[PDB]
Amino acid sequence: MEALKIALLGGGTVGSAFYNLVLERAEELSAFGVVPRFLGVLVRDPRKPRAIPQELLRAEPFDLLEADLVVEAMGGVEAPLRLVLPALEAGIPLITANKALLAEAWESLRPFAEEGLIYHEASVMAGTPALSFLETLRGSELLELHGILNGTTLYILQEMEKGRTYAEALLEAQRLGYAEADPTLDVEGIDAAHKLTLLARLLVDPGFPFAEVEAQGIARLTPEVLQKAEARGERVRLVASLFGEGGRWRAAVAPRRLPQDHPLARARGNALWVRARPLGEAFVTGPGAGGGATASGLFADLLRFLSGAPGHLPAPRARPPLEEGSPWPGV
Amino acid sequence: MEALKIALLGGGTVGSAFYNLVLERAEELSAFGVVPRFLGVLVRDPRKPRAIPQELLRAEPFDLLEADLVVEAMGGVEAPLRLVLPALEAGIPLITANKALLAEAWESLRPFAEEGLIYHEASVMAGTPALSFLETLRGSELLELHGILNGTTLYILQEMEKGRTYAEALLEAQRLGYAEADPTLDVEGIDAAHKLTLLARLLVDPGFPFAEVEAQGIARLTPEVLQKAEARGERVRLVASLFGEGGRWRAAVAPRRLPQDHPLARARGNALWVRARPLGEAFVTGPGAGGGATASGLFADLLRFLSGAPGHLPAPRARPPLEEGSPWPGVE
Amino acid sequence: MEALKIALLGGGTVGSAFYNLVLERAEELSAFGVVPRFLGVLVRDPRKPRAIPQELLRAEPFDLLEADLVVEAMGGVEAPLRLVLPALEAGIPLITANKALLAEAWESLRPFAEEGLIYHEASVMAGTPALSFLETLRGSELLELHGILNGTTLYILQEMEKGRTYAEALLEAQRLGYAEADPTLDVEGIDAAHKLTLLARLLVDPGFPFAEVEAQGIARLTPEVLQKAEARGERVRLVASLFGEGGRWRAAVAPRRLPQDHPLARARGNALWVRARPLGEAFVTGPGAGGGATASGLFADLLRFLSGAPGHLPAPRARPPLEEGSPWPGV
Amino acid sequence: MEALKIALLGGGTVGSAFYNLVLERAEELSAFGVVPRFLGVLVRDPRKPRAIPQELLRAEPFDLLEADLVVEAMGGVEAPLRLVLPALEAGIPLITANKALLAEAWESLRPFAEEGLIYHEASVMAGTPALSFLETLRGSELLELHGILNGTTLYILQEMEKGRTYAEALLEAQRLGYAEADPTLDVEGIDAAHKLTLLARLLVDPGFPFAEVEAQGIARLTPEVLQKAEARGERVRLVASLFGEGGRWRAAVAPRRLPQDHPLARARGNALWVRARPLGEAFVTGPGAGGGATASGLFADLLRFLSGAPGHLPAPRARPPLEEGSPWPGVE
Ligand code: NA
Ligand code: NA
Ligand code: NA
Ligand code: NA
Repeated sequence: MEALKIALLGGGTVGSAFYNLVLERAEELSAFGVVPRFLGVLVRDPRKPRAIPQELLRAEPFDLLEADLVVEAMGGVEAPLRLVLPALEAGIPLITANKALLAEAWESLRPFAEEGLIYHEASVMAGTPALSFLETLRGSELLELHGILNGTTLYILQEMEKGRTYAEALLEAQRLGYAEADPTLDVEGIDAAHKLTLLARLLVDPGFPFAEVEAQGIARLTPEVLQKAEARGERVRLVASLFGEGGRWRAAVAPRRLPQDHPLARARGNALWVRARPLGEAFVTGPGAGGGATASGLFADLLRFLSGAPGHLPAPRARPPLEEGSPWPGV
Repeated sequence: MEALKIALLGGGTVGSAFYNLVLERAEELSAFGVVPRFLGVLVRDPRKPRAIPQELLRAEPFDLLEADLVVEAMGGVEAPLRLVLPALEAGIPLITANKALLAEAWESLRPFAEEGLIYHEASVMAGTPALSFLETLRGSELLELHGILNGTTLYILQEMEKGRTYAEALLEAQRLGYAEADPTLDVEGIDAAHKLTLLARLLVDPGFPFAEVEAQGIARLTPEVLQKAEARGERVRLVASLFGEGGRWRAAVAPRRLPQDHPLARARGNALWVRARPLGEAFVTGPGAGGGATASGLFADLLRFLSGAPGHLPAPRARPPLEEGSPWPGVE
Repeated sequence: MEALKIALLGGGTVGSAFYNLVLERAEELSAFGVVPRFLGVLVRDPRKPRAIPQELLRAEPFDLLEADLVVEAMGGVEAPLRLVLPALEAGIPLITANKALLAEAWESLRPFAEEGLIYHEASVMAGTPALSFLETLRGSELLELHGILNGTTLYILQEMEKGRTYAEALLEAQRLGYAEADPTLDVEGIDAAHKLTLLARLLVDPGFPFAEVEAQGIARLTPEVLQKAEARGERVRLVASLFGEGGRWRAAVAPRRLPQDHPLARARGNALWVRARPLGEAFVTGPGAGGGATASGLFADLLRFLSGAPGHLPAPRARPPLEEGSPWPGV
Repeated sequence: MEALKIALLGGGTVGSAFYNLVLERAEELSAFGVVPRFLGVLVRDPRKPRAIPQELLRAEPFDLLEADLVVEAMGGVEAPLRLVLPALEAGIPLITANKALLAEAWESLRPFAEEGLIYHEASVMAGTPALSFLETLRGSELLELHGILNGTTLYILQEMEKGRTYAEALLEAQRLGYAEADPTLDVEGIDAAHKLTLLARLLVDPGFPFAEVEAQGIARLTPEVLQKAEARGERVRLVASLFGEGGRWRAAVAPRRLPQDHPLARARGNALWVRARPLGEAFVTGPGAGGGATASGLFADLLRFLSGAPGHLPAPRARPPLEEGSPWPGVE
């Protein structure tokens, strides 16, 4: 039996659910040979009501070099980056839910990802299998990938289908915890674009640049646009696509018209659909946002680490696209 | 005495500061023959402790068309846009602090700005005069404009000079209320870009596109870079610049090496510096973030309206730069 | 028109309701010739969610000597005392809801009360008239005073009559905001004793010592004890009494058996009953706890001050009891 | 493996620390062949953010009689008393931190303490050994006992020495979690009195009455009184004393002038100092407030129970003091 000393960065909805999940499942962890010992939880305001015991909270950065593991679910990019890098340079692994971080600081983070120090299942579709789904898909070669990767924009579209306005639906999405007070990253497709980047790096190109993704959000959509789609036997969804074009991989996020019985259109939750050679057509669905769903992913990654398995590796080298085969209707 | 009927969108840090500031100032408002009456306050979570009466809280959108004013202090672009448009279409003015809305939804909002229906002093440098400052600078032709527009990135650089790390300073900037939980828009220069666009539109080109601003944040900066600048007699700041290059106006946001005695380097707060002909060199400084600071600007605009003055107009035409210019050196 | 600069001490339920009430009624205050300007609000944790704008909060003591008025609704005795004394010595008035303070620090506070610098209607029966009720009763001489002065213990007794247990009722009282997490002062009769002391000082003896009050709380009471009272045509209430005995004033708090149709037994809320010569029998009832009820009292006192009227003065000299006349059944 | 069924009363700072500490230590508990299972957690407000699962929260009292243990960390006396009595009557042990309950409801609780059913290490100096410390000191006859028992009043004096005012220090003591919103019980010496009573009952008189302790708080103290003590080579502390006078044990709480080199004056935390015959002079120090510190004591008691040991017993008889003693000088 050994102690697993954990530094948690972020005590929001994600960080709180992960804290409580770790302790609630400490009986599982002992089967893996450890007892969880949180060193501290970096938070913005330590005197705010929060579902973590108050004495464990830290308003200021603390030394991570004594941790066995860093778990991060902070907002943003540069501050978490600067906090995690000294831990990663010391060979301490990182489990993170921070898709922005990984999408936007990859020049700094790739060498540690290549060494198996970064676990980030929770950074795409929360605790729904997504990174692991693509790790198994690596048996095949990708022909086309389409996902519905953001929870907020799925929620808003579903509600606008029912005749709720954008604003009404957004307010609801904010109360359910899918969206922040400023939902810009969600509703402009940028969160889908960060997640799409990460999918690309795992499966097809370990250098894929976030800046190459072409992203458009849901701003042109209204209940009318959606009802008319429905009349045409279609549903409109914000889709994240990865496909070959003129010999290179291209990534796009945009509203797309789907057949109404397509797996993407029907899905229970966020979804990832792929067509690959020789496997064929495969699909995964589940919750893509929320504290408990995200914490599940972080905890799956902690078990992965405890079992002796390395983190999520980028593709070992860029793969060649097979189909230039390049799909679509936009709205 | 008559009611001045206000619909308020947003009951957070700004919207609550504004609401309580309006109540404080009810005696001042009676000097225009009005009493402030709120039709409703749009908020996300009606359960949260809030210095606004529970009975005025609205968790869902409410009809705006009886208002005399809509005041908006929500986050993001599209939802505020869709909420305000029917009021603007009805000829109801909008008072807003939402620099992103204005920068990014200008195709929709420009016509109403042209009719005097949009008041937005608080969208740049909060209640520090910035838009009014340029309104007065219209008396000259612009040579160049350089501003330190974002509160969070000023604060973080100020702290890093003193030896603090980025993350320490950020966290404090967040506790102070300059930066949100996700401060990406601040620290990547995007907030300064949004503000820069609005200054360009007021002064020199009423169609100036947000997408044309070149923006880069503070992510390459550290206490050691700032300390080496200091030993060279410089200060590094994130600067928003508007200047002529090749006969076209160029807008950029980037870290710049300033002479340490420059007004911009010595700024008490956020700052806007402007050389124009024939005036010369003028400068304004003051707080550029914060609940009260922002509410001061919103309320300045309410008084502007009540006094009979229209909102902030775009430049009446675009025109080319009078002279070729250049910002300070960037950071190597 | 002038500015009224206010320092508020305490931003709890009382301090928050008083802040918001002052601004909501600023149109009234302008009729009194002022505009309210809060200097700052002393709070324990300034980053806690609170119904006061965050920038006005102060985690540390601030200079009061620039205020026109101090309003205090802090817990406890010695800290508020030390905070208010320099303001009182500078001739700045105090409006307070803090019955403990006044009951327990009267050696320090009496000289300022005698000068009309302390307003404390809200310290007894919240914004229900109580101090003002006794100021008018001063036309007569007191024969006997009986009050039901604590909200929590009234609430618990009322609920236990209906068959709710003590603990159940207390938990409820805590959610309604009558009682704190540790309700000891309420349920031991000590809060009634502080309030009774203050009533005594106003009407009968400006030196009345808090330490002379004989207090017993509600610990012997159960739903059974109460149901049996009801069977005897009685109600049991915790009563605060002031009466003459052997030539002196005596004050007691204790459970007492009341006739069920007595005004004290029926009262809508907390209550004060008096029999005085020559007026006769008079009575006042209303809410005795809660943020809005307390804020009402503080604001009544602010209007009192703004109108030019002094604070609540102690009796000018101890009065002689007329009846030694000394009542009771205990339980 | 079997369930150790726990009913927890209180989900605040202590009860939440305790709950999470138990979950942390589930591996340690398996070494006794048990897994911790909570029947319910009694809390005031089930809506508040809390590190305990929502489904275990109980806003109303719940049946305790299936528990193997009741752990209590509520405030006040009567309501906890009425909640725990039926469990004690059923032979279910109580683990508690509630010094007021024990001090003030002893007529009801003494019989159960005599049967080994009450564990209360955390009721004095939190998880710092205090009750176990006296259990071992039973090997001698008590000469005198002097303790610095309250965390808030130690903290405030420590700060006032350094020049802080009372109110500044208090507010920080409250933010640190030593003192509640109303800190009257701490600062008036009543909490130290409650603790002193319990030490007396364990050591010298199982019926010792709380009402016989003479208590006086820190209200006469200021930075200037403490600074004058320091210039005389002294430190002023609030001390809880048990000592013989006139053949009877006397219990007092008051400010005392200590020699600055005395163990009590130099205490790292709250402290308990004891001269006894034939042992000599013994001393224990450690944190005497705080969520984690308190939970450590509660959990120590859980382990004591699980290991087969009974709770803290009162002294088996009363007896008179062996010698006539005296505390330090009070503060002039
Ligand atoms: Na996932
Ligand atoms: Na401005
Ligand atoms: Na009253
Ligand atoms: Na202890």
